Amino acid sequence: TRKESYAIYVYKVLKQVHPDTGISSKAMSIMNSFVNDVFERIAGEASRLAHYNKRSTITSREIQTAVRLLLPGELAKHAVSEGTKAVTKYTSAK
Amino acid sequence: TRKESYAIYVYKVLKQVHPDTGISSKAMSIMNSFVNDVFERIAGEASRLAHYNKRSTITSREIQTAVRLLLPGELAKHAVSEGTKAVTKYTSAK
Amino acid sequence: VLRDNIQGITKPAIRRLARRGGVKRISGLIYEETRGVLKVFLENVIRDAVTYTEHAKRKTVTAMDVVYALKRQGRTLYGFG
Amino acid sequence: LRDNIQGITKPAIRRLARRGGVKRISGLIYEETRGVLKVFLENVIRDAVTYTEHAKRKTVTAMDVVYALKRQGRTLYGFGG
Amino acid sequence: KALQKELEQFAKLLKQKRITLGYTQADVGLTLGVLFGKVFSQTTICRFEALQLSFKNMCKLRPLLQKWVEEADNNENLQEIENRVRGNLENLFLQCPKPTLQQISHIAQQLGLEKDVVRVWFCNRRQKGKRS
Amino acid sequence: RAKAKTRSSRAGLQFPVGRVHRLLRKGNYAERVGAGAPVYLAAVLEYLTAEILELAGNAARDNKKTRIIPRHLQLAVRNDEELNKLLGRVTIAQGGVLPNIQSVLLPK
Amino acid sequence: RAKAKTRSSRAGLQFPVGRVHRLLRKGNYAERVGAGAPVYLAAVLEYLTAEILELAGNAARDNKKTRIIPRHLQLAVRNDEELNKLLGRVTIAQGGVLPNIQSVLLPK
Amino acid sequence: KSAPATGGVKKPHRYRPGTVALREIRRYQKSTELLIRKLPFQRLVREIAQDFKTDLRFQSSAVMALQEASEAYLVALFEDTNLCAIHAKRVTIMPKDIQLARRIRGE
Amino acid sequence: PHRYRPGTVALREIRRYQKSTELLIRKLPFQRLVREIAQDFKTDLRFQSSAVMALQEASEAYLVALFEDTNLCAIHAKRVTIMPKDIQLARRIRGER
DNA sequence: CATATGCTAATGTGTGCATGTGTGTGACTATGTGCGCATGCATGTGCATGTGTGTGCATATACGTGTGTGCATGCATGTGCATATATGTGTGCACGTGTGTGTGCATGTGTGTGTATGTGTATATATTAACCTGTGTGCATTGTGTGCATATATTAGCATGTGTGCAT
DNA sequence: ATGCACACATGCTAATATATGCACACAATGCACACAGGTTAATATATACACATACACACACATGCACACACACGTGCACACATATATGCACATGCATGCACACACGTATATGCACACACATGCACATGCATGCGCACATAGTCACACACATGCACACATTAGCATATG
Repeated sequence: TRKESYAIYVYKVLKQVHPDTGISSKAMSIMNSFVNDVFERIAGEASRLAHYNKRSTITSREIQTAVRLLLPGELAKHAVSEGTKAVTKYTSAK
Repeated sequence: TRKESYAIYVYKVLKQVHPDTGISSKAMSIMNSFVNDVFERIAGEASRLAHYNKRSTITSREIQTAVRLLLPGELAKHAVSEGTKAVTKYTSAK
Repeated sequence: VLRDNIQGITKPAIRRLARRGGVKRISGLIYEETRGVLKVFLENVIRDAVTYTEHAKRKTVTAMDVVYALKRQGRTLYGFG
Repeated sequence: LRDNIQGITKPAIRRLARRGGVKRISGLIYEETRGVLKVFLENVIRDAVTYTEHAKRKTVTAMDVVYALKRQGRTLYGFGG
Repeated sequence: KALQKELEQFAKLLKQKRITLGYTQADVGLTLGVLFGKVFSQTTICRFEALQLSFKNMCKLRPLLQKWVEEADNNENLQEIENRVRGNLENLFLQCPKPTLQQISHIAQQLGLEKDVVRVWFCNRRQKGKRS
Repeated sequence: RAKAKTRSSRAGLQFPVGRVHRLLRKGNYAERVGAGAPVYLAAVLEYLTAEILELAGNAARDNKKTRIIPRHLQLAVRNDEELNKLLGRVTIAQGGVLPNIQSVLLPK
Repeated sequence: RAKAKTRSSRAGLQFPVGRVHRLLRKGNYAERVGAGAPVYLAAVLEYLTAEILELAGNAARDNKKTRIIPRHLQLAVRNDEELNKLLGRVTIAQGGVLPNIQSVLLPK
Repeated sequence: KSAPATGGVKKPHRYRPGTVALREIRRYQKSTELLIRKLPFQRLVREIAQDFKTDLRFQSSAVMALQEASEAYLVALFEDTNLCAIHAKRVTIMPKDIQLARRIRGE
Repeated sequence: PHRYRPGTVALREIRRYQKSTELLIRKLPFQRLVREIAQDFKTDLRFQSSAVMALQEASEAYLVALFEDTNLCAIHAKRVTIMPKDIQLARRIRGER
């Protein structure tokens, strides 16, 4: 059947940052592993944050707090900025 | 309000193993923390096991495999024996 | 609160901690080094605990915030909830 | 399959030490390294086989090994997880 | 400088203590030997008390005598308890001023003298002949 | 109807089977929870509690104490190989350390 | 209906917002997921991917390569302090190590 | 001059270096109480926290948990540091011992 | 006959193997070892080739990191040759004991 | 017998030459690097397609806001005394040096085992479809667990004896 | 072997932290009931294993030796120990605020379900970049030969101190 992965999105990002640079299949697998790992870490932290506060929904606030908990200083600041900007643009465009 | 803990059940277990031995409040708090920690570890491992195998139910099989993964050898064997015995008695009585 | 409270971790206290660790002889440069290490450790835990406190929209750091921060760092602590 | 630990030869252990930046190696290193690798492989393979049993399979997959490594705090990238 | 007069004063007082303690100069050398190990001959003590020795030697023997006079005052009882060879060697000179060790051994065996004694005497013969 | 009896008594356990089931259901672990899973988990938790409590009671008796304190729990955990492995990254408050002096530091 | 616009294009993102939302829903994290949570998470994942890919592309360009291989990802991660902290317990397959010889081992 | 010999011998005698250290090792490995004074540690915690949020409050049990964790961390680090010092055929722990222990631990 | 002094080609190999990324253990003996170890847990066990490759990658990464820590322990003791006690110390500090 | 002399064995201080050792500066030798040319497979582009996501209402409910309450935190005040600190001393530990040995490195050689290719078979993994049993939902019943008070046994604080180990 | 300092053992009081009890309320249980996830039987295919072959490179073994390490020794200074003084921690109260929690209402929002399309994935070539190989440049390593330094020994240059005999 169909095995979903992040390969096409990673390729789009790579073309955004390095239009003339390709990527090998093993490197693509490593990038897919990295995306899944970071997703699992952030989602687990946000789930625990919702549980600690007796909340049943995971919102962008929980994601922001999980990102701050899991990421080192400058990475956390820049990731929080990107997430906030994306959420603002999304709600501005419904 | 009411705060739930394992203190009374830990006390019953203590009275069975050591009928004439008490426990301090700090030691009871530590026992509560230990029970919660082991519960969270086992339940998280069982949840991951269910997700890996494309299942939506946590069954006693997932719990048994999580116990085998998380507990060291002899502890794991005795815990598996206790859990199997309890499930067998529960099914035979209901 | 105050300023420069790392000196409050005195040389005798560091010596007692080293004795509990089974250390027989301590060089004079250890204490300062120890202080730095402690500060780093605390800076990593408190920063996380406050983050938890900030998420709950509280102004008081609770024992549970510290416990969650310690668990987040792989240093789970029993006896405080 | 009997006594396959000696298949981890002296030159292979020396190459592994060179990648680790080691310049000089005592003659007793090789047996200790074989024991260390044997223990590591026991732990990982035991967890991977447990994952294989839970799936009711008879083939150890790459995902079983990846999950076993992740459970031990040794996350590996590049094999589907 | 004034070390000369300080040595002289010390030596006069040393003579006074030696005469007061009833010790002969040979006995002084014996005491120095049994308390330090470097026994000195009574000629050295004579030349000291008369201030005949050289300045470097003067300073060199100052400390030993200082220690002896500062220590012996406590208890005394336990502390108390050839020409033909010359002529032959001169005959051996006037022909070979600096003989080899091979000849030196023969000379030593001939006149019954120790090898080191003959060697040092040969060196001093050369020395006094090179004076002039 | 019939006189209600807890699932803990049905399973012959002291730990609360119903509470474990509720904690599994509301803990966001899976969409569904089987009937035998809370029983198995409660039995395992009770067994581990019993092991640690019996070792800690032995440690308290060795100290002529009738009440278990955090020191006894720490001694029981650290003196047991498998329990020490299970709680390797765990700090027990007011537990102290095992008495251990390296032989090189002992007097000659 | 109007023309169907993907939520990723609405949020200005390359990573799939809908897939992230579905994975959050079926991942057993909470019984409800907010509308902005998958958007925030997808944006964060895209940012981290972009950082790593930019560093790895620079590493590949340094080695006169047009294609990123695991070695370039390893060099990018380990040479960046923050990424190295984030991935400190992660092994990258076929990544090798960083060239490092202790100065005491060098000839004098 | 005067006379040699002379006493001056510092009669006062004491315990040998390391005997009291071993006694303190046994004493503090037997006990469980906190080895850092509570008030200075609380002041240090508040001063460190003031850099993250202004006008923070602390539960007493929060500071107690912080102190328990900090002392456990430091004692374990000192055990590792002692192992490193003994490895170098010494009995005195030095800052390089702490640095090596923290490097190996992954800190 | 030319002879390099001790430690020269050792440093050459350090540079060579820190420049490369290929597996350093032979694949077939490692596969035999993996199957031999897995026999003690099950009989008639089959392995995906990618599973054995993942095991080898993890094993070599673990051993290389251990050798780095062991080298640090050896240098700490003012030596340049790693010894079994260095490995034991590194594993004890790491908590792998 | 004990001092003063003349005199010369004996040692002691200094050059220094000559020899031996260690060092330093640049030919052979080996090895890693950098183009240059040719190949293969592996990456990237282009299509069917079917599955998952977007759209649209309709419903439920979780959470955010607002009010009121009581705990509990921070601050100030006061206390004795246990602890920290600065000082002086001496010891034994760390470090530096020197050395001898044997262990480990560099190298050469013969081989046998790993590697890559190729094949085929069976075993097992994955997929599909019917079904049925176990689990979620909802609601009434109520029995268990928790919070708030008592009552007490255990633990903590001293005072003398008791070995117990250290150090001269 | 004896003296001294320290941790422990028996014993007695005192309190505070634990064990037990009673009331209420909330979550566990019991009972239908619906439904979908999981089970099971059959089947199609993927792929792992087992064998077979040739080849060549890496491994194993033996050799020669260099330098790293373990041991020994000397030393100086850094740190342990003891002491006298003073600081500030611990305790203990008491007060006021402020903030964390409870509770309730009511809406914004997440879910649910059905449909429709377009996005992502499997499959298919196409080509071009990474790899492989032979040549040549190109960096570094290691004697080599020499040069400089340092020892020592040893020769030779001064001082030194004891003998035989002279005084006395």
